[PDB]
Amino acid sequence: SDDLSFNFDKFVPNQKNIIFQGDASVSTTGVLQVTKVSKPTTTSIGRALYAAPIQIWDSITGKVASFATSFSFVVKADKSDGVDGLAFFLAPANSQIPSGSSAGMFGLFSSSDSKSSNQIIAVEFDTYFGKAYNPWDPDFKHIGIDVNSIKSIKTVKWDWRNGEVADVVITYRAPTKSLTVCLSYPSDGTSNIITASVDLKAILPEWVSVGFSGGVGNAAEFETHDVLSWYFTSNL
Amino acid sequence: SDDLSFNFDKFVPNQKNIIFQGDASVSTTGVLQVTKVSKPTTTSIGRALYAAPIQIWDSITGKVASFATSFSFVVKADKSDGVDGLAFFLAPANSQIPSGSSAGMFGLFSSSDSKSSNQIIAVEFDTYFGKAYNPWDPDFKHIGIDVNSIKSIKTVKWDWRNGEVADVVITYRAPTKSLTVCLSYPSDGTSNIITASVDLKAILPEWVSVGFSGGVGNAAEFETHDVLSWYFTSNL
Amino acid sequence: SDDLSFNFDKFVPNQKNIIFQGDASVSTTGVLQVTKVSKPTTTSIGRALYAAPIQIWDSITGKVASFATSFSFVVKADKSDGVDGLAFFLAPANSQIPSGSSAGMFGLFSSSDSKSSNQIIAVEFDTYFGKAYNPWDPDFKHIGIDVNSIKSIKTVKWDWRNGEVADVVITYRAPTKSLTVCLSYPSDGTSNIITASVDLKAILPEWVSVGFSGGVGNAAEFETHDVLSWYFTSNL
Amino acid sequence: SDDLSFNFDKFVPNQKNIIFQGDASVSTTGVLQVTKVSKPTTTSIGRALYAAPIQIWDSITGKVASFATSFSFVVKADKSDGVDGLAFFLAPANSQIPSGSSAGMFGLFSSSDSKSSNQIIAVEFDTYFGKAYNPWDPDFKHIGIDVNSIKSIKTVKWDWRNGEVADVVITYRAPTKSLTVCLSYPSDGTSNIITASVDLKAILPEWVSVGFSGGVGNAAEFETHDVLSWYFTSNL
Ligand SMILES: CC(=O)N[C@@H]1[C@@H](O)[C@H](O[C@@H]2O[C@H](CO)[C@@H](O)[C@H](O)[C@H]2NC(C)=O)[C@@H](CO)O[C@H]1O
Ligand SMILES: CC(=O)N[C@@H]1[C@@H](O)[C@H](O[C@@H]2O[C@H](CO)[C@@H](O)[C@H](O)[C@H]2NC(C)=O)[C@@H](CO)O[C@H]1O
Ligand SMILES: CC(=O)N[C@@H]1[C@@H](O)[C@H](O[C@H]2O[C@H](CO)[C@@H](O)[C@H](O)[C@H]2NC(C)=O)[C@@H](CO)O[C@H]1O
Ligand SMILES: CC(=O)N[C@@H]1[C@@H](O)[C@H](O[C@H]2O[C@H](CO)[C@@H](O)[C@H](O)[C@H]2NC(C)=O)[C@@H](CO)O[C@H]1O
Ligand SMILES: *[C@@H]1O[C@H](CO)[C@@H](O)[C@H](O)[C@H]1NC(C)=O
Ligand SMILES: *[C@@H]1O[C@H](CO)[C@@H](O)[C@H](O)[C@H]1NC(C)=O
Ligand SMILES: [Ca+2]
Ligand SMILES: [Ca+2]
Ligand SMILES: [Ca+2]
Ligand SMILES: [Ca+2]
Ligand SMILES: [Mn+2]
Ligand SMILES: [Mn+2]
Ligand SMILES: [Mn+2]
Ligand SMILES: [Mn+2]
Repeated sequence: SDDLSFNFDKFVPNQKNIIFQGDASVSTTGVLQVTKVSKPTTTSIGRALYAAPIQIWDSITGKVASFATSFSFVVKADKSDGVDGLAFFLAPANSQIPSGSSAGMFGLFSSSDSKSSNQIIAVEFDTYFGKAYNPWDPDFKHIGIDVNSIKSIKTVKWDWRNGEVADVVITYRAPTKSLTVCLSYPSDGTSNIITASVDLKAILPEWVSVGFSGGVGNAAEFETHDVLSWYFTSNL
Repeated sequence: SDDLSFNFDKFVPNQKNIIFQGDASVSTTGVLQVTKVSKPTTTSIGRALYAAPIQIWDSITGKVASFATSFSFVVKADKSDGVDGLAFFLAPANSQIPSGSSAGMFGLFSSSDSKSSNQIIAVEFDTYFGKAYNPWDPDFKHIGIDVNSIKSIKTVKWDWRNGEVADVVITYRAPTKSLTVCLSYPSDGTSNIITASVDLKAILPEWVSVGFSGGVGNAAEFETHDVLSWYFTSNL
Repeated sequence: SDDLSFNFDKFVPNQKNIIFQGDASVSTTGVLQVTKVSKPTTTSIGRALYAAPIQIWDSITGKVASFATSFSFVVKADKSDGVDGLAFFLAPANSQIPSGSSAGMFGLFSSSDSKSSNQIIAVEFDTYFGKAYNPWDPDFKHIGIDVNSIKSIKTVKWDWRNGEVADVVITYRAPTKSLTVCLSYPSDGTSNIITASVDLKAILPEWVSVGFSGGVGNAAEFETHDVLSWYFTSNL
Repeated sequence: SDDLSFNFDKFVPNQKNIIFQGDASVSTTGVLQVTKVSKPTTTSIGRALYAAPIQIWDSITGKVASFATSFSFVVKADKSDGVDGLAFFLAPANSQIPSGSSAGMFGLFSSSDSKSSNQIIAVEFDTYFGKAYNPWDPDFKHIGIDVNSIKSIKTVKWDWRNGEVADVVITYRAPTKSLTVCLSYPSDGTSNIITASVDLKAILPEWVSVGFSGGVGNAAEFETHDVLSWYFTSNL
């Protein structure tokens, strides 16, 4: 079998194999709310990571791991629009929420620069793209591949369906250094896709930590960032 | 673990766990050529299926299986255009090539009707769409979900890259009856996607056979239909 | 993931991915009776194999596969003693029941010789050891590793529990060429174990077929040979 | 797939997904030495656990997980005899080495009582059985199932082979509450086995931590406690 493999059909409150950072928590209905869901609605940032670090590449052998993750999430806005987005990410083992972060940086970045020191690769599901506060984002809700910077290296228009459940399948094929995000809404057949080339060895350290993150930088334009299920498998 | 799961990193000549029908064969370089690759180029039809049938649904319990398959293929044309296409499919256990078939029907259909008797669900990678011989096809190279008929129930434009390797990931989520085709070319980031609702129970019998098929209805506009690797997992 | 992997929690009547030979069949309660269970009791021989052949070793690369199988069975005798036994085995792809076989040879051997041509490796659960008809067997009910001959190369006393369910775990570690049979009765903690060195490459052809077999050479001393569940995984 | 599954073909020095307690460490040759290997030989105690906790049972649903673990170890003594032993165990999530422990208690127990508070289930590979310091142990080197107490609830004679590699397969079948230890030495076919009934729900809390432990209570009778590989899979 492969190096690592784990499935979560549902989450349980205060799960021991998940590290909660920020407002991230799991409701009694079994859903992981990376973003605080409360009345009244409050400004929030949260991240949830699998407790054990993953060896993503080996310095001794030069081998890079190929992984695949599948998960289902929901983003429900009270209004027609919402903020700020959700993100699946790989960061250095036991990464802490960068000091002075913000909802628009999904708790992954301290600023809008492209510093190789960040050592972060993430797939963002950006719901907010306004240029007043997010000048880097394009003119629409998007799915983006982020490498060491919140300014995605490649994006694609996200046909977001308010309150609808999305099935995401992300694959990473080490041999060809390609990353493929595969999103689809089973309710109405709406689906989006994006692929990009990335060399993990050249960006992340050997041992990383995987998980999700998100934010809400304005309680006025509230929306949830609930992940329902999560499958992950990696292999060197 | 799941009911069934098999991986083929490469194929071997005259593989014992694969049923070859038509011109389907595997070259000494380890690639499954569902379509005959010869000099001079000849009209051809072929299908390759995994030897053991799969229980796709249970009449006793009403449960429907959820499956996922991943594979990589190449379609190389001598000219700029080619024929006829490739297809991944589920057919009744040990299905034979329908009598009087043709390249445009990928060896899966006897005619252009929508007969529930065909009991075939397939994902086509149609390279030929000319209305003179394929009146059902749209005005472009496409990826299509076929249900009991060669006239796809839903299609999407296929941004085919001649000679380039494509990575396909198809998923079937029984609970939501949705099928998602996820194609991408690692070489240039080009990717396509399609989702559709289908109830396997309502179309195929309990025991099916899975595999690939394709054809070339005109030696003049030759192209290969080579599948390089195949991963398959099913579960009730 | 690995080359092959399949799980059967229960069997269904006339399962399509299992090849039935002899009196082998599956009752409506979901159990695979390799031996005929009828009133009145009749002399019988049966074998059940997984439909697809398995590549156990590669001539091109010299690599040998490591496999592991787990299953649960029951052997119920009307009297205190019973015949003839059960066997898990690896034989050439799509092997037929040897002409002129007998219950004591579990439908795997034509005679009592050690012919390398048999190309059979099997784990027997011998219930009958009488020297009048089975001169090769030791003085007790045994578990035996059979290589090209019904005269086991190594045996161990089997503490058979009439009607009780046995959990067997067999492992094959290619690197060290060792085979380990691990049997245990959850009801009363009774357990037996045996290990032996065997080189698959030196005995079986590249493509084999796996399954079970058994017999009853005397309806007077009847017993069942029912296998309840089966897990199998192989990898090159 | 199952809830959790991880394979370690070899260990790397200062592995990030393993928690080292005591003298436990991993040499540059890639082997996990739970016991300190130094010149001169020194008194030692160590434990290594997988970083993420495992949900072994669910209070919400009453379901108990079934697990299986496979590993290979070596115990090499300079003399003909050695101390003290090795142990595979399940303890409360992130358990610390009990205060005032000793080599004979493999770093799992504070005393020789049977306190349900210990919440520990372990499989011991006891090399030392002298009654002067280990009055609970039987008159031979043994494999034992320990439940909340170092006084095994069931043991079996261990035919230890000095310096030889042992392949262990432990299985836990929740439905029948049975635990089966399956040990074998591929070098000379020597093998041992033990089964016992245990209800995890009645002993451990929902979230446990798994790993190995061992000790050496006398530098004079030194031996290694090296684990070479580890496979683990659990499922609710
Ligand atoms: C050069 C030429 O015009 N060749 C003709 C073929 O195109 C034509 O057959 C059809 O080829 C199509 C494209 O490959 C297929 O979609 C179609 O299935 C196939 N038709 C059949 C019956 O095989 C044939 C037949 O009219 O004539 C050739 O001359
Ligand atoms: C050579 C000698 O007699 N050394 C003594 C130790 O044997 C003895 O300690 C005990 O060693 C046993 C065997 O390794 C262990 O089972 C036992 O746990 C351990 N006892 C403790 C408290 O560590 C020690 C202690 O009496 O004295 C040494 O002199
Ligand atoms: C109603 C309103 O204008 N609220 C302001 C809020 O938008 C604004 O900034 C934040 O909100 C956007 C969208 O959610 C995020 O992309 C930004 O990250 C976030 N900025 C920061 C620093 O959190 C704040 C701050 O200017 O002011 C609110 O009044
Ligand atoms: C009651 C009795 O003596 N029946 C005889 C039967 O035992 C005997 O042989 C067979 O039975 C043994 C035990 O089941 C098997 O191990 C042998 O394989 C099997 N022999 C053959 C050729 O099937 C038969 C044949 O001598 O005679 C019965 O009368
Ligand atoms: C179409 O295929 C089916 C199955 O082989 C066959 O019964 C039918 O007659 C075929 N049509 C023609 C025209 O042969
Ligand atoms: C035994 O271990 C427990 C847990 O560390 C501790 O509370 C207890 O006091 C220990 N016994 C002694 C004598 O220290
Ligand atoms: Ca944004
Ligand atoms: Ca066409
Ligand atoms: Ca016999
Ligand atoms: Ca001891
Ligand atoms: Mn963005
Ligand atoms: Mn078409
Ligand atoms: Mn025998
Ligand atoms: Mn002991």
